Amino acid sequence: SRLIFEHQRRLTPPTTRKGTITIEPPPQLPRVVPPSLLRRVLPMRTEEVDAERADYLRYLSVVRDNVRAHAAEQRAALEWSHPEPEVLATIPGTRRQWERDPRDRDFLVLRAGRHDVPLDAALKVKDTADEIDLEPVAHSALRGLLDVQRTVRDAPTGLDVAKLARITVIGEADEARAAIRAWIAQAVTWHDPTMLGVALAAPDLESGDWSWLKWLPHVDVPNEADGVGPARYLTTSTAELRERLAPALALKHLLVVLDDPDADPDDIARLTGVTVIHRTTELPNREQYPDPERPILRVADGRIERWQVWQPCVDVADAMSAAEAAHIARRLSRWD
Amino acid sequence: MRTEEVDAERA
Repeated sequence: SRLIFEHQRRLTPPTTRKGTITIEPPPQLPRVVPPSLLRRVLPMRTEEVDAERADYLRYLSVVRDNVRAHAAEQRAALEWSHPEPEVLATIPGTRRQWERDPRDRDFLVLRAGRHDVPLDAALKVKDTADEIDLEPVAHSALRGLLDVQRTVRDAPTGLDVAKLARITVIGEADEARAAIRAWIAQAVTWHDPTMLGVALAAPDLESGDWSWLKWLPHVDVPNEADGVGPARYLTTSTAELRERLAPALALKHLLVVLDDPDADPDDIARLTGVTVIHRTTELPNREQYPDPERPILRVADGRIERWQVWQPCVDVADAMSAAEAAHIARRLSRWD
Repeated sequence: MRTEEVDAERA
């Protein structure tokens, strides 16, 4: 039926030099004496302080070059590990489909879109003086460098679903399913069937919607035939999905999406690695200072906004269509 | 030492 995969080792992207870049502080605003014109009509004046300003701005150009190199390496790694959701149809044929080991620093981390990754380099000045007033053009340039270069521009972020354990999206009826489909295709493209599996609860499941999980080899269990599909975790009842999952849930990771806002959401947990996905109708208004794990996400036209007391967290969303993910799963089903 | 410099220092 299926073909065979051989787990060749992952290629290595050019890693980010995660260090501590230090900038020397600006000079100390030296008091120029007014030139005392009797020694000015004859031809520490302004020339020495201007030459020292030019020296500091040369040094600031050098450290701006270094910071831009760090940001280029970071965006190169993030574009190697999270491609735009059209490239990953060409992935599952070549030697880079089941590539993300749990030892690599990207594992069970999913692309939601492109926004401002905060530049994991340090950018720490060694300002040690006790509020000595700085030079008004050197310190202005350093303050202009530490605020627009410390945030990388629109770069592929990560919805790390190894440490959230509940992805309860809210929003529209099918526009939330776009983002769910997008990062669930991102999940099933990069990681092995034996390293994670995927499960579904849905009322109208085999109807041109979520039926594209028909071909996913991650919906399997070991040693059960069930006619055509191996296990077919996609069902219509969440409790029947749980008893379908009860030997599988007691580490092979899991990703359980639910389509019903009602019909006992989160009746599986509350587990110890199983992370569930849910779509709810409407928001909580006064959630009690929400945890770093289990967040709230509302899908706008192109924004995936988080809940923090609106902290949009994605500037442009990644929205996969239905037949696109159908083609991803159809190319994926050949290999195992 | 100019008096202008110590005046700026006083200020």
